[PDB]
This record gives sequence, structure tokens and C-alpha cells, in this order.
Amino acid sequence: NSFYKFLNWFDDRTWYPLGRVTGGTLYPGLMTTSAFIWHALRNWLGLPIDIRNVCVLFAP
Amino acid sequence: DFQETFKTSKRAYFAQIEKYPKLKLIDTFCFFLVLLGVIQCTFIILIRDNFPFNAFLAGFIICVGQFVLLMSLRLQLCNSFPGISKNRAFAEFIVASLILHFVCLHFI
Amino acid sequence: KFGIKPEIHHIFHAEPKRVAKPIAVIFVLIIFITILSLIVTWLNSCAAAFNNIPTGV
Amino acid sequence: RLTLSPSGNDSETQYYTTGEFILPDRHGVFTFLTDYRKIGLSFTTDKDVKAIRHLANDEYPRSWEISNSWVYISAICGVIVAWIFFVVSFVTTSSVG
Ligand SMILES: CCCCCCCCCCCCCC(=O)O[C@H](COC(=O)CCCCCCCCCC)COP(=O)(O)OCC[N+](C)(C)C
Repeated sequence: NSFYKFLNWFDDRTWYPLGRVTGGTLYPGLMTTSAFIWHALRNWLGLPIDIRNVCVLFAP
Repeated sequence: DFQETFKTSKRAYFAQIEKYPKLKLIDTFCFFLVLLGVIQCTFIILIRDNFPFNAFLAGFIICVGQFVLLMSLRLQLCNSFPGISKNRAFAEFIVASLILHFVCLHFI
Repeated sequence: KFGIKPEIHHIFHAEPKRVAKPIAVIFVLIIFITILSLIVTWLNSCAAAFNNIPTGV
Repeated sequence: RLTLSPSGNDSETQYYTTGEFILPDRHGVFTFLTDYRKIGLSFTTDKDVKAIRHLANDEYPRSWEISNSWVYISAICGVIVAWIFFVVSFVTTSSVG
């Protein structure tokens, strides 16, 4: 879904009676360059690959 | 001691200003960039309140950073750096003075 | 253990205090004085002497 | 905790409403239950679990509407227009004329 729904994202599946607010508790930048590489391989270079394979082969 | 250094510095500075008509333009910009920061802090000291603290910090950052880029242009514009002309210090002043206004409009 | 139980409510927090608007009009008036003092002081002295106008091609 | 009151009714049922209440200053997951345990009568329960979000980053009173930060906006616009009148009056002048 969108990038606007990620900067302010309240998930209720962790610390259950009182869920955590993610956007003020994590460091973005490892996720958004990865969504950028996914968006560039899928639309411009022509080859669609899964998000799991972009996440595994992100360090080498 | 301090009388001699005082009158020496006044005369040796005012002759330097009256030589080049670029320097009094920089310093005339600089002094009123000091008065903006002074009365903008006087509003905070006058009524004891601290509520939109980022909107306080953004204008003050504009005053200080905009002062500093002028002093760097002045230092680089009188004496030339080895390798840098006078057409490139000005373009670097435009670009780096143009990033700072955007990141101090996002912040308020 | 099975009667009626007393109804309750919640207690919010007070909002942060705003300052009265007949001061901020005075200070934006003072800023509007100082900037025009800057433009008048540039056009007064030799600084804004428009003399290398790049007309031509 | 707050007592329900009678409302308009159809032929076989009877409707009860709570008017309007304002949700809590705290975010999290909440549950909405109205059980009716009474001796002599039957036992009825119903509940569900819903999540109450914090404020977004866009839903806030802006810097116009506060009237405490008009001073700083007026101390941004001046530096912008003074800067552009600086740059235009710098390449249209002379050196040691
Ligand atoms: C000298 C000055 C140099 C400035 C360099 C600026 C370089 C930034 C270029 C970023 C280009 C983004 C292109 C893009 O739109 O890709 C998107 C969105 O992709 C992303 O999620 C990553 C982009 C996030 C932008 C971060 C803020 C801007 C940071 C640099 C100013 C794909 O992400 P998606 O998750 O697929 O969807 C995003 C939301 N949509 C509206 C698009 C549906």
C-alpha cells in the first residue's frame, strides 16, 4: 500500500493490550531504499521479482 | 594599548569598506539579520511561554545559518582560495543557501 | 456481587494556553517596519547602484 | 460505565441507545461489552475488540490557526524576500567604480 500509510502506522498485533506506535519507534531508511529498488526493478528494467529475494540479497 | 589597536582597526576597516562597494552590502545585510534574531528572542522572554517550540526554533535557525553563509562568502570573496574562482563561490552560495530554506519550511 | 454498580466517567487534560492576539499584531508590525528599513538603507547608500546592466544579447 | 436508556421500538424488540460519548485520551485496543446478568432471568452477553489509533501527522492545528506563531512566519517571509532582493542587486553592480 502507500508510503503515506507507513510513516504513521499503529499496529495492534504486538504488546497487545497496549499496541506500539511504529513511526516514532523505528529507523526508516533500510526499508525505503529497498522499496525503491523493488519499484525500479519492477517498472523500468522490466523484470519483476519478489520482495523476499530483494530482502535476502540486499547485503552482498 | 587598546586605544591604538582600536583606532588602527577602525581606520583600516573603514578604508577597506570604502574601497570595494560589495562589502558594505554584505554587512548591511548582516546587521539586520542580527536584529531579527534579537527581537524574535525578545518575544519569548517577554511572555513566559514555550508552546510551539519547533516554530520558535525554525526562524532562529534561519537567522543564524543565513548569517554564517554570508560570512563565508565574505571571507572567500576578499581573498581567493587556491583553485576556486569568484564565479564558483557565488553559485555554491546559491545552492547551499537554497537547500536551507526548504528544510526550514518543512520544519514549521 | 449482583446488584447495580455506579456509573463513572473520564477526566481529560487541559489544553495548552494560547496567548491573546493583540500582541502578535504589534510584533508583525515591527517586523514590517524593519524589513522596509533594510530596503531603504540599501537604496540610500552606494550599494544598490544599478550600473552594470547586462543589456545586449 | 454508563447506563443505557430507552429508544424507539419495533413490534417485537426494544432498542436502547447511549446517545453520544467521546472516546478516551489513550490509544490501544478496546473492547465494547454490554452483558445482562440478572438472577431469575436468562444470561446474555455480546462483545467485540476494536483498535483506537493515535493522531495522524496531518490532522493537527496548522501554523496559521494558533496565533502564537504569526511572529515566526513573519520572520521567515522577510528573509525570503530580502534574500531575493539581495541576489538580484548583486550581479547588477560594479567593482571599485
Ligand atoms: C540535491 C538534492 C538531491 C535530492 C535527491 C532526491 C532523491 C529521491 C528520489 C525518490 C524517487 C521516488 C519515486 C517513487 O515515487 O517511488 C515510490 C516511492 O518510493 C519510496 O518509497 C522512496 C521515496 C521516499 C522519498 C523520501 C523523501 C525524499 C528524500 C529526498 C529529498 C515507490 O514506493 P511505493 O511503496 O511502491 O508507493 C509509494 C506511494 N505511491 C503514491 C507512489 C503509490
